[PDB]
Amino acid sequence: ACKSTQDPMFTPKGCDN
Repeated sequence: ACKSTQDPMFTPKGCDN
């Protein structure tokens, strides 16, 4: 259960893609 916040410093693959 990861937080959905897709930004340039965040990594989507492994958290929320």
